[PDB]
Amino acid sequence: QVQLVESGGGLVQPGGSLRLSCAASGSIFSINTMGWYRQAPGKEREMVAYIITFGSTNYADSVKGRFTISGDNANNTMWLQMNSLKPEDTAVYYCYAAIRTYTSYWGQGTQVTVPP
Amino acid sequence: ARPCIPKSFGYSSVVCVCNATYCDSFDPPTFPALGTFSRYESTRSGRRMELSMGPIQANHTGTGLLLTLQPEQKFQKVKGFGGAMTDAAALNILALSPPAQNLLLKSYFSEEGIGYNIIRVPMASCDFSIRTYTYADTPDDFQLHNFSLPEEDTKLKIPLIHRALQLAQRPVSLLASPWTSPTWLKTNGAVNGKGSLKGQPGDIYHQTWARYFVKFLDAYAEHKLQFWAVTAENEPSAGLFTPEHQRDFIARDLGPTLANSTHHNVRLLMLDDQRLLLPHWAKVVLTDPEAAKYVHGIAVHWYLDFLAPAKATLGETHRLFPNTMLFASEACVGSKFWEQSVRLGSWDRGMQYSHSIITNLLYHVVGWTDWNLALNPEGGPNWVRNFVDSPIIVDITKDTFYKQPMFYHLGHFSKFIPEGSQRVGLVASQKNDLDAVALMHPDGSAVVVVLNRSSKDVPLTIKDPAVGFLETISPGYSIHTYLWRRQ
Amino acid sequence: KKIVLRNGTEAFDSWEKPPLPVYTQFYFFNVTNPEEILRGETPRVEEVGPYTYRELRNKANIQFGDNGTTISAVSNKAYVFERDQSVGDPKIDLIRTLNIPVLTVIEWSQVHFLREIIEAMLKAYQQKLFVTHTVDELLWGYKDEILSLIHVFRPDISPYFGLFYEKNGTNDGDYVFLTGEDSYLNFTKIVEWNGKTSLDWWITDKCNMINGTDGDSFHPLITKDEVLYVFPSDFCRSVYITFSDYESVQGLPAFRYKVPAEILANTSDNAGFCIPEGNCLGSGVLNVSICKNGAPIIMSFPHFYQADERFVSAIEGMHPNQEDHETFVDINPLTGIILKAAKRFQINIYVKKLDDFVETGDIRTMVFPVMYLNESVHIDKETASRLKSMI
Amino acid sequence: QVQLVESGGGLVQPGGSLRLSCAASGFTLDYYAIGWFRQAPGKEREGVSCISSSDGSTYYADSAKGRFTISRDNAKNTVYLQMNSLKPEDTAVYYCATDRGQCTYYSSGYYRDLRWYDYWGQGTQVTVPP
Ligand SMILES: *[C@@H]1O[C@H](CO)[C@@H](O[C@@H]2O[C@H](CO)[C@@H](O[C@@H]3O[C@H](CO[C@H]4O[C@H](CO)[C@@H](O)[C@H](O)[C@@H]4O)[C@@H](O)[C@H](O[C@H]4O[C@H](CO)[C@@H](O)[C@H](O)[C@@H]4O)[C@@H]3O)[C@H](O)[C@H]2NC(C)=O)[C@H](O)[C@H]1NC(C)=O
Ligand SMILES: *[C@@H]1O[C@H](CO)[C@@H](O[C@@H]2O[C@H](CO)[C@@H](O[C@@H]3O[C@H](CO)[C@@H](O)[C@H](O)[C@@H]3O)[C@H](O)[C@H]2NC(C)=O)[C@H](O)[C@H]1NC(C)=O
Ligand SMILES: *[C@@H]1O[C@H](CO)[C@@H](O[C@@H]2O[C@H](CO)[C@@H](O)[C@H](O)[C@H]2NC(C)=O)[C@H](O)[C@H]1NC(C)=O
Ligand SMILES: *[C@@H]1O[C@H](CO)[C@@H](O[C@@H]2O[C@H](CO)[C@@H](O)[C@H](O)[C@H]2NC(C)=O)[C@H](O)[C@H]1NC(C)=O
Ligand SMILES: *[C@@H]1O[C@H](CO)[C@@H](O[C@@H]2O[C@H](CO)[C@@H](O)[C@H](O)[C@H]2NC(C)=O)[C@H](O)[C@H]1NC(C)=O
Ligand SMILES: *[C@@H]1O[C@H](CO)[C@@H](O[C@@H]2O[C@H](CO)[C@@H](O)[C@H](O)[C@H]2NC(C)=O)[C@H](O)[C@H]1NC(C)=O
Ligand SMILES: *[C@@H]1O[C@H](CO)[C@@H](O)[C@H](O)[C@H]1NC(C)=O
Ligand SMILES: *[C@@H]1O[C@H](CO)[C@@H](O)[C@H](O)[C@H]1NC(C)=O
Ligand SMILES: *[C@@H]1O[C@H](CO)[C@@H](O)[C@H](O)[C@H]1NC(C)=O
Ligand SMILES: *[C@@H]1O[C@H](CO)[C@@H](O)[C@H](O)[C@H]1NC(C)=O
Ligand SMILES: *[C@@H]1O[C@H](CO)[C@@H](O)[C@H](O)[C@H]1NC(C)=O
Ligand SMILES: *[C@@H]1O[C@H](CO)[C@@H](O)[C@H](O)[C@H]1NC(C)=O
Ligand SMILES: *[C@@H]1O[C@H](CO)[C@@H](O)[C@H](O)[C@H]1NC(C)=O
Repeated sequence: QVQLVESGGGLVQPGGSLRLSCAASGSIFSINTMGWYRQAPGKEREMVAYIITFGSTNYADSVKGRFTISGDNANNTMWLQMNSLKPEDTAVYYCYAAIRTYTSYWGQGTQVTVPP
Repeated sequence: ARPCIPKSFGYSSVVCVCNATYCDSFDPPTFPALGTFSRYESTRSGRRMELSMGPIQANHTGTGLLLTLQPEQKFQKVKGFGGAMTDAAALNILALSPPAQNLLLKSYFSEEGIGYNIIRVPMASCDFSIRTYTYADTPDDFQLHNFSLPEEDTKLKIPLIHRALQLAQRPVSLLASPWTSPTWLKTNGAVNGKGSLKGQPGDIYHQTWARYFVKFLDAYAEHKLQFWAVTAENEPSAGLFTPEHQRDFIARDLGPTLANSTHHNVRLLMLDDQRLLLPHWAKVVLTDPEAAKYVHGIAVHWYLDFLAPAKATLGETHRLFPNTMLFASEACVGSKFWEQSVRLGSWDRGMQYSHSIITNLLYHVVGWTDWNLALNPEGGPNWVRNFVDSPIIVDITKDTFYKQPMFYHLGHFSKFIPEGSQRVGLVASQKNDLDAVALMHPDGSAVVVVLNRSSKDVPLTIKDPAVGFLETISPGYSIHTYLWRRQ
Repeated sequence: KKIVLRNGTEAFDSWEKPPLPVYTQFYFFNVTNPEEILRGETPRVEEVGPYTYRELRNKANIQFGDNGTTISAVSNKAYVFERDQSVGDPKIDLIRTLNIPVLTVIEWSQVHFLREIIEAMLKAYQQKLFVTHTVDELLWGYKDEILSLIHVFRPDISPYFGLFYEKNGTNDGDYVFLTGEDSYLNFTKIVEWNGKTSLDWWITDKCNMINGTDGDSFHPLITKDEVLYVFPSDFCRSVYITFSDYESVQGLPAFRYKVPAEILANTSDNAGFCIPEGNCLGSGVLNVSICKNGAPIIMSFPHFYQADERFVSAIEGMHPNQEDHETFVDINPLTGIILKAAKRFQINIYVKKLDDFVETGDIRTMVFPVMYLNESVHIDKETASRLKSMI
Repeated sequence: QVQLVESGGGLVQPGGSLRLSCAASGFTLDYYAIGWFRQAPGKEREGVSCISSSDGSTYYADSAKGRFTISRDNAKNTVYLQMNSLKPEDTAVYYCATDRGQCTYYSSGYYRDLRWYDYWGQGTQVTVPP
């Protein structure tokens, strides 16, 4: 079929400077790209990192050298390891995946605060 | 799809190795649903045609380079891209096992590889050949009673041309061009090779020389093959010759003869030479009413150098004489020969092919063509000891063939652009370093190509009135292609 | 009387499938100084150890006829390797020698065969005389480049070359044998080959005639003094052997037969072997180009044994001997069963100075050697003890 | 689905100029190359004319170099032919087709290829006494 994926998009929202686990829920057929986005007050959403199912992972210039991204295709689960108190900046985090022709599935996100 | 196998010979980039029972493959282009866009990337570190997707935002408040797209200008239309075939390529392809022969043909024409459109067929005895011959050689026979074809023409070229059309899904066109004349026709043997038929038009010499073309076409069209166009002469000036003789030849005997023949749908180009003399060369021929009823276009050469200005000659001709198409006959390699003949896996030679195809398309020129297809490791078999470089190299003892970085630089332009798509128009906001061109498909979808030649990353954003904004970033030493679909 | 080729008999049981094994060995030579040979210099060579193989054979396509006075069949042989015996692994050893296909394609142009194509190709692609390859590729097969280019125009030319090509699991040809019911003397005698009574390569009528038996079986009764004719397939002629001395081995007596010294000599009746006229090359060498289809090949005994001194005095590195270079066959007088045997041969090539072609350089005329081989059979205790009861 | 309406076929008094009309809908005519075709029973398939939308062209069959005249109208999205002289034998069905290239029957690699043509329509036939 042209599209064979339900909405799904359940986003686990761990708190603090810990590992965030984004997982896919439902029935899917094929997957091409999934990543994370960050949005801050009086600003627009931004790309931090992403992984192609069979390829390489890119990074952002300001963020590179501070974090890391891990993924597992057996359970379709991505763990974004956040270093303990290393990120001074705080904002709203979203999980994005262009599962499936292919269509975007924006999902509800979480928030956190890392102030002085 | 199947991935590629790299190998390094000691240069900046790497090459891919293909042997019997293995090769690399692609997939047909894909258009995602509304709201998303797709991107194909290539670079120097080792990525080859990597595919990714993303969303289109709604409003953007950031400041930086913004490329505004205006779909209300129409400009020109595109014809196609192709290559040329000689004796050396036909000899170097056929000396391989049959599966290796099939893989090479499937790499160039079928949808699993890039798409090609045009082929060029020299009349007889090009430079890349073992010997020298002509179709007629019996002295003192004004009527061409004896006209024959050699063992090479009927066993090394026709079979391959026949096999090429079976693995294609797009129309294929053909071309022709002459080189020289038989010895007895030449009134004076001034020098070796090119000479001069002394006399004036209208004598028996020129009438006899003007019956070569009809005979060649009617002899070649017995194997279910038909052509599309023809050219007067290659390299008209013997370096050591008047824009005044051509006008009278074309006017008196060549033109009238072709129309009377059963072939009347074959066009006629005008010049096959450099561009430095372009503005003057036309003003002698086109102003003549007698010789202006036959020409149907102009062909020009490119020598892989940009020192000569392009606005004084190429950009000025279109003002005086509109409705006359332009065509790039051959991207003639300079062949300075001072450097090494062949270097395997060099990135620098890749940039010059792309910068020319992006410069040419900006000045109303449509079409492009190469020289060769395959060559041996040292350099092609040549009669005067001159050597050049080609996209794919073939080694016989180990039964293996190799690709090069220029392959993908040509495939970026060739694969995604069909025949019959216009140029709409793009406007920048600040002076930049990048190069870009915008075209719209016949259906209404869009395509954008971006090229960079520095060592610094740049951020960029493209705004479309219909759908919204899209943002990205471009690293150094890389080339990108963006596709998206309009409602 | 008991010795007959009738079915359901002991003789048919053996002839049908042999009960003993055979082995083969190969030795090669290595060039020491290639550059000096192009100018004035004498060549220098070295030798490399053995490479043992084991073979198996069976007769097939059997059929009876002529009221039990005739039979016909064919034989297929397979070869296998043996690591512990050999000196080294064949796949990772290198040997440097001459270039044979270039010389072959040069000879055809002289006899007016495809004169233009051969001459044109040799200029566009340049070639060299001394090459390096491996033992496996040289012995069994590999792919050339000039033959690949000539294959395009003439589709009857194979693009592969090898000393022993397509010789694994392959038969030679048909044969016809006489049962011997009519008379005892005519036992296992070759009579008809490929519907031909005699060969046609030689000029004299008496020279081209098949003689003797194959060489694996002999007539039941042997005598002190006699001449035994044989027909070998590697050569293109027929030979004979004479009686040398008695011998005793494993408690059994036997007679030893040795090759003569007048087989190859510059004497009368040796002219038919010189082509295309009486003029011959020398004594101790044979021209077999015809049997090899255009390739210049010369055959002789190992280390130029039993020949003139001029051959020995050209190439250095060559020292002959008698004990290691000879041929002997042991025969049992009562029944005619072979107990011990050894064959030896050599392959040589001829070089000269050509004018039009530049690759030759300035090299004096001589004869070059390439390789030599060995064949052998020995008896075991079980067969001897079982035979002693009936012998 | 695109409607290829053929009209104007019929018999007229001798001494007149016949005119055919092909009408199309459901698509933009400026990006389609339409070409008339002609066939007769028990005969090899033949062509009469072809016009390219991208750039003006007037490809013609050898039988009549100029007798015929092609025209188009973007306002009504309709193409027309113009008949000058009646050949004794002009009895055959005339079809209005489409193309994915610019006049492939007259400017391609193989002699008289007819694979690309699709979205064919009904045919109209007129008879002239020979
Ligand atoms: C076909 O195959 C057979 C075996 O199946 C080979 O026969 C052997 O050949 C090798 C040479 O390749 C012989 O090796 C030599 O043996 C000599 C033995 O001599 C002594 O023994 C006898 C009694 O057996 C005494 O009468 C005598 O006094 C000696 O005591 C050695 O002396 C030789 O040494 C010399 O040569 C070698 C190289 O060959 C050098 O490295 C030495 O430095 C020295 O110069 C040598 O070892 C062997 O003996 C033969 N028979 C056996 C028992 O295997 C055939 O040669 C082979 N034919 C071919 C090559 O086509
Ligand atoms: C017959 O003579 C030839 C020529 O001498 C011998 O071949 C040579 O063998 C040596 C090794 O024994 C080669 O040198 C090696 O090169 C590799 C590659 O760099 C290196 O890794 C090794 O350490 C060694 O130096 C030599 O190159 C080779 N000759 C040629 C043509 O290059 C041959 O082995 C002799 N026959 C036998 C059976 O030994
Ligand atoms: C042609 O290229 C293919 C590339 O895959 C070769 O296939 C590999 O061969 C090696 C050696 O046998 C194996 O170790 C690999 O596993 C094979 N392929 C893979 C999956 O990597 C093939 O052998 C090459 N051709 C020849 C004749 O060697
Ligand atoms: C000659 O051919 C025979 C038959 O193919 C080869 O013997 C067999 O080789 C294969 C492959 O190694 C083995 O699987 C078989 O077991 C062998 N035969 C038997 C009956 O065991 C032989 O190796 C070939 N010889 C050479 C060197 O080419
Ligand atoms: C095959 O055998 C015949 C018969 O023995 C050989 O013919 C004899 O040749 C010798 C030597 O010239 C003569 O002395 C004899 O007189 C010949 N035989 C007869 C009966 O006259 C013949 O040469 C042998 N062929 C080969 C190639 O060995
Ligand atoms: C070795 O045998 C070959 C057999 O072909 C001889 O080749 C002949 O050579 C002469 C010399 O030009 C030619 O005229 C003949 O036509 C060749 N034979 C054939 C059948 O073509 C060769 O000469 C012999 N060599 C020696 C030294 O005797
Ligand atoms: C523009 O962006 C704002 C957030 O900055 C958002 O609330 C709004 O919906 C967007 N679109 C329009 C039409 O204003
Ligand atoms: C054409 O070629 C043939 C080849 O045999 C020759 O006989 C003939 O004379 C040639 N034509 C003329 C006009 O000489
Ligand atoms: C055209 O060709 C025909 C062929 O018979 C000839 O009669 C006629 O004169 C030619 N017309 C020209 C050359 O103007
Ligand atoms: C020997 O005789 C038996 C008798 O039936 C027969 O089957 C067999 O084929 C014979 N031997 C051969 C080799 O044919
Ligand atoms: C062998 O048998 C055949 C068939 O009966 C016969 O023609 C032939 O003469 C016999 N041969 C003898 C008896 O020697
Ligand atoms: C044996 O063969 C010889 C030679 O052909 C012949 O003369 C003789 O009569 C044969 N003996 C037989 C078949 O009894
Ligand atoms: C053979 O001997 C004769 C007579 O002595 C001589 O003329 C001839 O040259 C010799 N042949 C060889 C090969 O030496």
